Amino acid sequence: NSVTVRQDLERQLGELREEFNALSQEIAMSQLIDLALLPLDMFSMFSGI
Amino acid sequence: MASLIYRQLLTNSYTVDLSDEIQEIGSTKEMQYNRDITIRFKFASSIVKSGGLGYKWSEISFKPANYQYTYTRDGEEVTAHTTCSVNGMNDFNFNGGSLPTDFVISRYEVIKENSYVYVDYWDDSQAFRNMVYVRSLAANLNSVICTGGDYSFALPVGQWPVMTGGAVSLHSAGVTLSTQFTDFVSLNSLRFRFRLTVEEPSFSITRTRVSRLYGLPAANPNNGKEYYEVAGRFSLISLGELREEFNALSQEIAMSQLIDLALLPLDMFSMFSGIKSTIDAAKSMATSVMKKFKKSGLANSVSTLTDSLSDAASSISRGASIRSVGSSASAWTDVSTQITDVSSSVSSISTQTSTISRRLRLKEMATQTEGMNFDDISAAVLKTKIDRSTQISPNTLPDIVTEASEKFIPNRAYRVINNDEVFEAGTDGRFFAYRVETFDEIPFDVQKFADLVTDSPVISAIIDFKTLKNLNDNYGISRQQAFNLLRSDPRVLREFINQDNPIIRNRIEQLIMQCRL
Amino acid sequence: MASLIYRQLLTNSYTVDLSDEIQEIGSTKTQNVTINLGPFAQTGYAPV
Amino acid sequence: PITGSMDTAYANSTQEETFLTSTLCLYYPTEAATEINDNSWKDTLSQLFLTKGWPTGSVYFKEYTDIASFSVDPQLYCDYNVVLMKYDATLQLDMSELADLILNEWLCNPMDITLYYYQQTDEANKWISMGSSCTIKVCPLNTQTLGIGCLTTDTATFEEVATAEKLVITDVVDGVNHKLDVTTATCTIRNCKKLGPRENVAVIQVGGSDVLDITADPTTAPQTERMMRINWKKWWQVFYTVVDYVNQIIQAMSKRSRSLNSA
Amino acid sequence: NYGINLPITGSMDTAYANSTQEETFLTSTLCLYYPTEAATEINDNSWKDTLSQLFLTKGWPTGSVYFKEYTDIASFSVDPQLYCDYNVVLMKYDATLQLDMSELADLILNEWLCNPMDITLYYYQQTDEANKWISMGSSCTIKVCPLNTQTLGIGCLTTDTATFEEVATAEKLVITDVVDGVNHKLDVTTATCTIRNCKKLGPRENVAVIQVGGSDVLDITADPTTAPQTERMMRINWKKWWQVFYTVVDYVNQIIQAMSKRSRSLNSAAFYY
Amino acid sequence: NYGINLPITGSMDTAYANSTQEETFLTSTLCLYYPTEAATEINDNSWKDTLSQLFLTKGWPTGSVYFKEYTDIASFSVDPQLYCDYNVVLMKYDATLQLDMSELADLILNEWLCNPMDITLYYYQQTDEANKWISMGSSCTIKVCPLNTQTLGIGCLTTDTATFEEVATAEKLVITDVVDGVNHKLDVTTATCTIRNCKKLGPRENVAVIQVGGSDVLDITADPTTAPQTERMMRINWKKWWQVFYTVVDYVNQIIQAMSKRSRSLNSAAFYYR
Repeated sequence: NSVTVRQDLERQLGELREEFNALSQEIAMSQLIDLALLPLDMFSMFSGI
Repeated sequence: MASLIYRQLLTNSYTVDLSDEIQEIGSTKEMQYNRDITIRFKFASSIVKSGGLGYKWSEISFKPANYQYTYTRDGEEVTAHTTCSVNGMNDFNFNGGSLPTDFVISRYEVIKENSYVYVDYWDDSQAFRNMVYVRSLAANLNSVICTGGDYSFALPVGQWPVMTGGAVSLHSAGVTLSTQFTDFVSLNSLRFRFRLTVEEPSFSITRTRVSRLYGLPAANPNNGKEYYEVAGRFSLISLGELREEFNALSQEIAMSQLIDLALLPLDMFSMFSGIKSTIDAAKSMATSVMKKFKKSGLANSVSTLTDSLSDAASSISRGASIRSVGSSASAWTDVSTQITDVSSSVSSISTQTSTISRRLRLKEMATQTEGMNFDDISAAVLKTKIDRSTQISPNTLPDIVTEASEKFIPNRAYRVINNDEVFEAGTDGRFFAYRVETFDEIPFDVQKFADLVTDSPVISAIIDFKTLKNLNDNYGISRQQAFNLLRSDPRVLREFINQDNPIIRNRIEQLIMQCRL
Repeated sequence: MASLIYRQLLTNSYTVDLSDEIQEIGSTKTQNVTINLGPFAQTGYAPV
Repeated sequence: PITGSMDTAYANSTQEETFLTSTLCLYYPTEAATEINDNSWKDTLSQLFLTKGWPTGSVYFKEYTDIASFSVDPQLYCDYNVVLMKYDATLQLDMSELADLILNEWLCNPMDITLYYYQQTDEANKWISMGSSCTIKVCPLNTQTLGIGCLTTDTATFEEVATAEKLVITDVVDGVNHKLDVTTATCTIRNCKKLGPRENVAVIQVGGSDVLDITADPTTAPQTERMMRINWKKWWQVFYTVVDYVNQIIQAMSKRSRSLNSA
Repeated sequence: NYGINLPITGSMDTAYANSTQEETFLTSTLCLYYPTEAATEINDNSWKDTLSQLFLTKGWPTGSVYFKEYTDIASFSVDPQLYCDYNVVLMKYDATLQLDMSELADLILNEWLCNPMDITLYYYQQTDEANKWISMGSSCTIKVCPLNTQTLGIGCLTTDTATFEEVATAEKLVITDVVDGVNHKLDVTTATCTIRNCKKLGPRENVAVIQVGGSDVLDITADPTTAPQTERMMRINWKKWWQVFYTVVDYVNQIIQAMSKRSRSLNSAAFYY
Repeated sequence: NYGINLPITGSMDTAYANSTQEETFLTSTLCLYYPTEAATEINDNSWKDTLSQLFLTKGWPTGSVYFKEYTDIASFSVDPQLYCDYNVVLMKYDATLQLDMSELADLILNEWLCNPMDITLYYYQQTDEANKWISMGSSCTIKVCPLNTQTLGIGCLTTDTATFEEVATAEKLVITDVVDGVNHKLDVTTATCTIRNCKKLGPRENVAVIQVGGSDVLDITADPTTAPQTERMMRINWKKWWQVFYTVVDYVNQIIQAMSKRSRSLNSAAFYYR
């Protein structure tokens, strides 16, 4: 018995990016490559999150 | 390329159902034109009392309501008609007690956020009447708040309970199609549906136990207003026999340009790109194109081979007597070797070869092999013509595609190399034996054939003997090349046809002419 | 072979939902049976 | 791109092409001219302008009577525009909004407040509205087209951000949709993207202790050459100075490259 | 800490750990100070709420931001106990209150160290351009009497305060400055005032006094020679209050970036000794 | 280099540096907190003075020691504006006020970081075993309502506080603890109370709660698993108040040595805070 649905503003396009970049500066090397020899398909990507 | 597209389909047929199952639940029981739009509508209610003393109501519900009006748009007076209905309403009730003198509402409807309001709209301008093919439509409308007025329940004795309050705001949500059928004619429309948000004030029933509820009750949803109004703008963006044309349309396909487009995985998303349609055609149609496949030649057949393996590997204890020209039983070779279910006219070999072709051949494809695979020459034919036609409409795309499979490259043969020995199952008729190098012919064998076919990679012999031997003599054909011209290599083949131009350009072309359907 | 069939599945699971979501809009009706519901206190009749 | 080779070959002069080929337009307020009280002031100053090197038919004199009307009508007529502004302390911002418009290069599109609720994109997307009486009320939308502190249905719940101005540059939280409620009867609101500056105006400020903000943010404060200031005595003196230093003022501006489709 | 001694390495590895705004969005708090008039003009019961959802856009989680209401520059000046990590205070120049404003800015924008003073028993002395007397309260009225090297008045009788020199008449915040290196018998109205001896210094890596109105200049320098203009001293052009807040929100990070957390472990920064 | 970047290398020079107490006698201040009853029992107009001369013996210059009078554990537990460098607080064993005492100890003996909470507009949640809600004032009455992941009550209606769960009825100091990682609509009596969201950090290198009477306790762990006993938590056997003070004086250094420098305030800081 609630009158009106909750309304939660989301993060803007430009926003999010600036963080992705910085978050990249840390990715290892070897560990990465490998994870590019594993058919990370559909079911895989939307597992976590 | 075609490999995918074709197979890709039979792979994604399981979907056919799910979708199919939707339209049922939901099933029953160029040129642009613009126009601001003004939508005026109203609700209606049905209020039914129970019998007896008169203290009880049995039903308070929404009913469709019509409204007609005129408004100005671009200096013209537009006459419009609307019908407002609701769906997903909620049943509430009020029980004051079981005595004849206790106030009761057995059922009253309330629209809330799980409900929708639909307003069907028609007007008398010309752009509207010319809407029969619709490629696309979006509306930008203001919201409107619908609030409940009071409704008094006149009891035989005393103070009257009064339902008061309630409110929802309407928000344009999703745009479709629709059409009204009255005593004689039809009124085309793409009725939009409004999603709802509950708003203040809440509703209650005085003198009772019903207060602080959110939504709009059906007791007096118009609150004395002659109509509710939603205005804004909407934008619209608008646009047997068959065969005989496909054929003629083929007689022009280039050569080199074709081949290539058979080295590009023209899969799903690709094929139904170019098509330009009104609505969810190519969509449920790429699904319908499916809902056709799983019900045709290619279908069942493939479904057979599959079993013929299971069944013969599951049986064994009771393996079908059958027979096998080759080392041992193995659907492919043998099941064809024996179920020579058709009859009369020529020589032995040819008949098995043939029946062993049927399976081996066409069939093979939808699984594993090298170089341009016949079909990949077929797909090319399709993605081609099915573009030089321009059409839209549903009832076409399906079938025709399917039918293409069953009737493309009527015949055709295959080959299996092994120790420099081209074994060529010239489907229908023929069969030869090579010495890979010096294009020569020695006794062919139903045996050596048997196995080497069963479990090894095959090749969709693009060009076969006839063309080859004739080619080898009036040219040269380096050992290098040749060795490729067998695996049916894209390159080396493309070269010639693109470069040289002798023979090669017939063996190829002729095939195009054959995928005539 | 099995490679596909097996994997092929986990690949096409995302669908499970869409379909799943159909039969609901379609099955019966849902019902909100949580009307909160409050507990006790004891108070009574007082006259002679 | 230009070749970067350096070998000095000074053009010599610059001011002798502008004297011959360009127009100078002086904008002043009524009070300015009224205080001068001569039927020939425009004429006298013009002969005086020959001294500084501007041929007779070269200089024009446009009379705005208020910062609010002028702010609406800046259909800048000449090649070089130098606008004289009078320090009115209650009108400051009105002045700020007008400066922001002349001193800068603007790109605008029309907005239909009626049918489509909008959003600004970057620190350069602003809503510039102007007219008789501009009154703008706003209502921020969450990702559902629903109000946030307002009902997209009753404008009595909107947030008022301008009450009857003659020129208004409105700024809202970037990346948020808003149902707008302007009084389109007397106002016109358009969606502008900023940028290029103006290689012309030269707002010359009379009076005060004139420092004023022209950014929408709090972080920056830009001070340009096309933003000059003069110490008030009498209006005749102001004009004498403007004339005695025309070239200096012109040199602080200089002819536009905007490939502006509005023209 | 425990560590300052033993220098860092100056090698230019040259990597720059991208961002920094993504740590401040997650871990810090933002406190907005405004005057009553500001909120009154807004006239909504949900303005604090609406702005908060708008703050999610700029990247500040729901429970992150805040809103503290000073009703005057005088009250805000004395019991200012900056509550959050980042404080951005909105001041709309009022022209008669300028110095009130200057004295308040001087306190927030800067890092202060104070000790208590006993006006009753001891006769003291201001040491450098950084030793100032910051007094604040209900009504601060300070009269002073310079002493020669004998504990005798100079233009005054250390006995009758009617000969003292008045340097503050009933202020709410006062930073008093006297000729350095001279003792003074002080006469404050300790009943309504509190006067403390402060040494200045570190600035504030937080506030960001945003000025609304006029043609604003501030002069932190008690001297005449210097004029310091810092990043934590911003200015906005007045239209309407709703607009001011929209801008503050639309440029939160820009404003935060001009400050920078890590400097806020005290309730109030009246440092006590 | 201030940047609270750290390194130090421990070569054993073994220069055991001498005294330590002779820097604290010169440069530090000692603040004694006692209850009214303590002073009333002493009944002298010059007790603060007599003890001060006695403090010179132990090595504290005249203007060094200060005497602050709390009259109750509840009021003392309020603003906590510890005035001097070293604070040694005397607590008289009142058995009904134990938790009042525990909550007060937990505040002085430890290093706290707080932010303000707006009970009106935002329902909060604690994060770790170190995020607690410390509220204090005239009369602190806190009722709570746990929210499921929908902003809906769990055993309560976020609408009527008569369904909330009361976890404090009119206290003067309260450190509230709720199930970590759950949102709660809070209902404090903000008129007389102030509730702030604190994260527990360092401990205090000052106080030295000296406990008079009982047999004793005062546990500052909210959990059941741990029990921490620190040096800054001492106990004295009650006889008479004059005796208590004599002992505090006769063992000032011993008591100070169990505290020392209030590290969070030390000049030498920065990124760590003051």
